[PDB]
Amino acid sequence: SKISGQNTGNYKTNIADRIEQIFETAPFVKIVEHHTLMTTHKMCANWSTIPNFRFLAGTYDMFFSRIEHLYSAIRVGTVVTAYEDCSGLVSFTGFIKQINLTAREAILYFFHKNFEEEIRRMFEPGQETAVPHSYFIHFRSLGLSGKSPYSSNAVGHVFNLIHFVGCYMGQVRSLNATVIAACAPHEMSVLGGYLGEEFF
RNA sequence: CCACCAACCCCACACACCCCCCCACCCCCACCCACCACACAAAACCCCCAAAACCCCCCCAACCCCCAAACCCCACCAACCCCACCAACCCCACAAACC
Repeated sequence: SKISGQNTGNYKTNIADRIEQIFETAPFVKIVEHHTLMTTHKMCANWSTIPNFRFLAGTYDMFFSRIEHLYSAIRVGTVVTAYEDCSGLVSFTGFIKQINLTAREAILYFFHKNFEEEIRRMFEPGQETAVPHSYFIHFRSLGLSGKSPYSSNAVGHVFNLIHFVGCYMGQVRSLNATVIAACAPHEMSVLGGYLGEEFF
């Protein structure tokens, strides 16, 4: 339900067939034959909106991350809950690692007024970003979340700069990320051009 | 592959004349959350038992050379334009003609 969107399809069926293979092979037993998962998804396409269902996937995902189990492969369904709605923050950490700079050093290269509100929003203290296993990685799936201040849209200026730099460096992930249109993409693309020129 | 007289735009009722228009309108934009057609982990050469590695090898050998006599896919003779009936020739001509 989460991966529902335009032009997917063959990708969604491939994920479904892979999911069926995991669960029809040991330690799992074949109970649904083939293509049943796709037909139930067609009737359960928006089931991701339902809060308790999302809450339960987040719960299972947290347990399987810390504790190895025989049926830990159930996590294939729940992997998406991890760091949900925090693409802005995750994009920032990867940008740091790809560029080979420290978080601080990178923000020095962010030469624009718009970034300030966003940098303050995403680095707000009190959130266990550094802790390896914490409620933070699944906070969006579980309660106490609201709208995530780490979503690509909330940190749009920074997100666009990161990925314009990535496109300059040819990273396929950035080429396929969806640009935040509201957050001044043209100016960001220019700054991204200079930064990418420096780092490529 | 000119020609019926005559007329000689495959012009022309009037009104007309964007294959414009009801209004509000006017991204084939927009629920939210989102936003790599990323992702279980472990891990990632569609690498790997060893012993090995010319899709090399019995030997004799090694022109898909050889009976011999031979060797133009030459030769009876007469010949030798895939010339020739003569009359002779524009696949010219009744006359009147000849977009």
